[PDB]
Amino acid sequence: MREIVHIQAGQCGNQIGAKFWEVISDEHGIDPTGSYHGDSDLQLERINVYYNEATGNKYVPRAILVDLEPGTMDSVRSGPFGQIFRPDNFVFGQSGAGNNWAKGHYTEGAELVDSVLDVVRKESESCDCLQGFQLTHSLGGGTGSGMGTLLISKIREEYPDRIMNTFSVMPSPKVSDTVVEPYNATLSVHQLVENTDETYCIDNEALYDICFRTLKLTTPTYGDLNHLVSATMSGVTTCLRFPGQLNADLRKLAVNMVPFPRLHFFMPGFAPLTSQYRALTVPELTQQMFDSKNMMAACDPRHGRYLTVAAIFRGRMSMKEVDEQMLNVQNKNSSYFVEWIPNNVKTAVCDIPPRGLKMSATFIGNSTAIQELFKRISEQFTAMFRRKAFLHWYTGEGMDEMEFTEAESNMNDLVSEYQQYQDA
Amino acid sequence: KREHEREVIQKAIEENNNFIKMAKEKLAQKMESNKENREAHLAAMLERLQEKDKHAEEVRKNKELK
Ligand SMILES: Nc1nc2c(ncn2[C@@H]2O[C@H](COP(=O)(O)OP(=O)(O)O)[C@@H](O)[C@H]2O)c(=O)[nH]1
Ligand SMILES: [Mg+2]
Repeated sequence: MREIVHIQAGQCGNQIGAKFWEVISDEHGIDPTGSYHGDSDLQLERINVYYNEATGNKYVPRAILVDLEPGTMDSVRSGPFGQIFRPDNFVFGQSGAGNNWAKGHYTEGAELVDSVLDVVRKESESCDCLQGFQLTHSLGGGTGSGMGTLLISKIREEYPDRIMNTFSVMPSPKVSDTVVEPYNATLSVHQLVENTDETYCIDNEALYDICFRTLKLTTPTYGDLNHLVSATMSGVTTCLRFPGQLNADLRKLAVNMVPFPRLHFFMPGFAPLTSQYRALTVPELTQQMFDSKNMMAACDPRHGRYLTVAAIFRGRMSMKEVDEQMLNVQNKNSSYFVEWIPNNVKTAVCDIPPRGLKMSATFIGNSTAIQELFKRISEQFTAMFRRKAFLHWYTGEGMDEMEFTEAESNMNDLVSEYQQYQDA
Repeated sequence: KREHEREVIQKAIEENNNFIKMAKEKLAQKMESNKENREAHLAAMLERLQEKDKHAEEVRKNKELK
């Protein structure tokens, strides 16, 4: 299959999505107006995956921008590459969602969702073979969290045979906007367990830490986090946008990364962490990439076990060095890789590097350590729920404690399952 | 799931409506019981004054006999 359909929902969603479109539009030689102006053919060979070709060369990101408040989307229309987006594809309400999962999922989002699905049909029907959808959102607010998951369900109802993929930003007290974030997160984790094939877990905690204690940025802004994010998103979408050995699809990825249906929550990592005149050595990239101080989650992989791993190496380097170093990471730390999935680390190389960098390495892990993230949230949730705090904001939207109870259970279960496989 | 979603938003609409309704009732009960209470008090005051009047007529009549 070929074409992907991209969806941005909420503030955080539209911010990281706009950055992603800037970054890969640069990689593919597309100026802010939609005109190709690059050297290589490699830049246009698979451009059909993320861009719809229109009129005089113009390329338009197959993207749908969604929000319950007009702010962030105006911000987007206004800013860099602001007018590469089809103007029809801005779908927005006025009410807002008040960092409330119930509002985005049940009340306000329900109004907006049908107009979103309308734009979704228009894009999907203009595709030769739609692989599926990619959604960007946080799980801690209201629009992205609740409306996004509602969209995930709606879309699955209408395209049950396509692939659901999300970059979902997990909330962290270090970087918080509201106390209800654990609730919102636990609710959408519930949805995601059931309705996505692959969710990249972008944990704001890790982005903070890597901004603070590695990039040594004492006061990080959401832009500082989002540059880590857009770097990761370019990284993990590379082999889907560029020709090569392992021409990748969303399904094969799923098939190759998801041993068990529910355990589809991935940990991304990137080297070199930027914020670079000296390119690193393959050995460097590799070891940096597998260290925790380069994980975008928060979990330490040395605490659990890799079920599956995919590495992408971008730039001009020796494939011999790449294979040697990859096998060196495994053979050396063969304890952290399960023995019941043989040959579970795959590697790809693409010649085109990211902007600014000459050599780079991105990494995708189905590791059992993600249980830590989920556990963290579970705790925070429980604390409050145990004393039924801040629940009125949700109950007044028609919800019942039972829903929450169920969600919690599910996440708890997820953790359990993950652990089950850590001891195998 | 779609039916659940319809039920939740239905619950929200019903609960707000019940709020507005119980408010309207409570307030009407209060305003009416206040009006009954205040009127009763002024009525009894004016009636005390009327018994004062009747006793004044009684006094005048008692003297126009002496
Ligand atoms: N990394 C990152 N996280 C964000 C950004 N904006 C909000 N968040 C996180 O997302 C959550 C708030 O959700 P938000 O996207 O503002 O709400 P929405 O518009 O209702 O979906 C909190 O957990 C924030 O820490 C962003 O630009 N980048
Ligand atoms: Mg916000």
